[PDB]
Amino acid sequence: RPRQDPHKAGLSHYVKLFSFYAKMPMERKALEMVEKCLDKYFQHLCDDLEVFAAHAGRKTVKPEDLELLMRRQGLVTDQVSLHVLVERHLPLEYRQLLIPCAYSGNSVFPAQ
Amino acid sequence: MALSTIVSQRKQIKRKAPRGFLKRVFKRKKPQLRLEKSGDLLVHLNCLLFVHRLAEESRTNACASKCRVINKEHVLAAAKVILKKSRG
Amino acid sequence: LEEKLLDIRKKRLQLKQASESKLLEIQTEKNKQKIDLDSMENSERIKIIRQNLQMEIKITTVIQHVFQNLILGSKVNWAEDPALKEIVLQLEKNVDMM
Amino acid sequence: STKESKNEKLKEDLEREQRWLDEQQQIMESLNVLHSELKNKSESRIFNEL
Amino acid sequence: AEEDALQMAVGYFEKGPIKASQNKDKTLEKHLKTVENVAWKNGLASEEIDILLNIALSGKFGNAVNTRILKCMIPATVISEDSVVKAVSWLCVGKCSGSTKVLFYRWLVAMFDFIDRKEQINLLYGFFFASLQDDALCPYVCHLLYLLTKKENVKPFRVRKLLDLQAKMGMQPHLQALLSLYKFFAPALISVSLPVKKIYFKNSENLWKTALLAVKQRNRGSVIPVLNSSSYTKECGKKEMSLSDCLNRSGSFPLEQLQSFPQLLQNIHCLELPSQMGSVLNNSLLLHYINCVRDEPVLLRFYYWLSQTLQEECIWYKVNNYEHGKEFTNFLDTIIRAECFLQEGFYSCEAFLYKSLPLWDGLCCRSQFLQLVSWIPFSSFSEVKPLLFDHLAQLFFTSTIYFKCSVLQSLKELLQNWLLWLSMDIHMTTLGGSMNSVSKLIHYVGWLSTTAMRLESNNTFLLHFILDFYEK
Repeated sequence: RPRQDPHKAGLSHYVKLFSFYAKMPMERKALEMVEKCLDKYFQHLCDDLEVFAAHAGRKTVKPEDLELLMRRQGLVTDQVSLHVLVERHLPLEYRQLLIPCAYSGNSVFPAQ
Repeated sequence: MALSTIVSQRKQIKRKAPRGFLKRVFKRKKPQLRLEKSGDLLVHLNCLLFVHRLAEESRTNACASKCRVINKEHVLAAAKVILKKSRG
Repeated sequence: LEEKLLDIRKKRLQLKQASESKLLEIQTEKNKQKIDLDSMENSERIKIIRQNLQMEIKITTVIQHVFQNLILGSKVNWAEDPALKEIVLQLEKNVDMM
Repeated sequence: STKESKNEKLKEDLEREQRWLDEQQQIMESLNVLHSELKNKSESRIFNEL
Repeated sequence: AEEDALQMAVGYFEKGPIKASQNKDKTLEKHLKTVENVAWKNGLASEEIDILLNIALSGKFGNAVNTRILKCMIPATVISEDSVVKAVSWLCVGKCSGSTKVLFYRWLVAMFDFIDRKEQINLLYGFFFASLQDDALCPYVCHLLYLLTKKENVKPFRVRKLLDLQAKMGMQPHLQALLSLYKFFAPALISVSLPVKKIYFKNSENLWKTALLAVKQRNRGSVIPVLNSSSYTKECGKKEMSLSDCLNRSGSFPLEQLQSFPQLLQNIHCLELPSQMGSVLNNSLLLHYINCVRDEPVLLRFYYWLSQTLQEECIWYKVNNYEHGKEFTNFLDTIIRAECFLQEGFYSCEAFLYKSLPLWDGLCCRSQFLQLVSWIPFSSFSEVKPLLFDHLAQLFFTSTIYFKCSVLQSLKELLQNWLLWLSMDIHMTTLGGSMNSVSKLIHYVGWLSTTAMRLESNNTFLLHFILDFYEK
């Protein structure tokens, strides 16, 4: 008779992925405070997205706002673009929606 | 294996992202906004690189103290450096 | 029972004796046929032509696999066109067997 | 009792040896045909196929 | 009747859907129900198989509809090979959604045997390989690629792709199975050690499993080394391909393909030998090959392996191991059954008897040890007397009556074997010399028998065996 908090369902995905990268046995008490770290990151992440959108004069959040954030984070540099990072870390089905490629009569999707 | 300590995951779960979860969490915190249809995926990418950073820093602290099991004081120390670095 | 067994065993041993010599002569004939062909080692033409084989095969292999992936990525129905259809079937086949 | 045991083993050996003889006859016929076929069956010609 | 209703439904699908006709949806339901009833009752003929699959993957009928045709698809007759080729081409278009794509691969794996010809399927290995990229279809494509894989399909660049997928997803069980199959075909490229056999591909009950029962009714109505291909140090560092290979001349028969006697009959003259020659011991088809070879390197390899193994496994000799007990008996039984065929004894066994006979107590492995004695090659009696019979006689006179009967049995069998081998030679040491040895053996056993009768006080149980010898 299981009952699961929907909020904990989302965090459980990244918590398991954490144990894959660690490559060390990890104590149970370390698990839940990583969950504590994640929600703090999400809260502060959303706050930053407000200002960058607000500065541009549009309330809607567009991808180039996310590019601007990651450049300040140091993830995106002159050599490593946004397209390069998607290729390395995301599956094929997610790649089609994000990165545009021309095919079948020079048709490009998404339009860029 | 004891309940208290969890062994490293040999096989990663399917790389499918929880798109529904990201939309609601972004919705409740800032209801007034609307996010573009593909913006959820990029947020998922941003979260991966954060967790990847957190795992590397925690491992170094555990090895520095000559500990074979990652402990809570190791990861909290990792959190302080990464969280400030993660904000830009 | 013993009277039957003796005859069976005798016939089996005769068969073994005959088969051994027959197979030995076949093996030695086949081995003789192989060795002399290898030792031709003509220098005026053979090494000249063989190196051409080493290069034309490699180029044809690359074109085969490049053409295969372009068809997949173009997202077209190749089976509908008979002219393109028979090209697709030939791509996987090795050029060495040719 | 010993004689009964001997007879049982003799019958089993008989059937097994019969099977072996059948297989070996087949192999002998195959070898004969193959040797006959091979018996029934240079730089200039070699350079041609290349 | 029913056929006419089935025909109208088939043509109805080919016509295409109508947006404004809600009634035809009910007409669709009864038409689609009729196909289901025909499929469950008897299935569908080959001609209409090619029809609906093109329609099902076409995607004008929607995911909700197209899903349930695949479930009810039943091969009453053999599936045409050209039908599958058209179906794969429609997947390249990509109109069908994820649910349709998953169902197609599950169906084809289940229905793999029913395709009449698999030659043109193997020519589409490249297209199935590309689907490994998408995570949704990965477990099912791995199962399909497991069956189609042959030696030509494994290529070095495809080897790199599989390793790259393993870094991203980790230790996926369905990838470990596929990688092992790749290592077997090309051991010079990959090295995998796998822990131990669990079922890698989940044997979940497929949707058509119950229907297959109806279709099946219609159709119905280690001490010894393991077998492995010849060691891959063959060729190894080679400057260039041989001229014979360049001209595609002959070759050898791979060991994995040899699985039936008719296959052995065709290719007896050219065969691939195992990496370790002790594996021939329990393989019946290779025993027929070594029955008539008499080649020297193979004899030496077998000699060294068997002599070392016997020395290490024996019970009263070389560190006196008693733990093996039953294992040694089973090994000896296998050896005896192997040399009853081939109608001769191994050279290793003779050396083992000559070395270990002095230390034997006469009871440990009586049956097998005494059955090894019968297969001693013909030789002059004076030479082998000090080696064998001096120990056998000393063990004979001081033992129980059952040991005496056992040795009389073994000597009778030895005499029969010697006579059998001598008779064929005269059809082909001189003959006068040869008869002297057998006469000396007969006189020796007569001396044994007379003294044994004196020691045992005229027991009739022994006299039966003594007369059994002279019957032969």
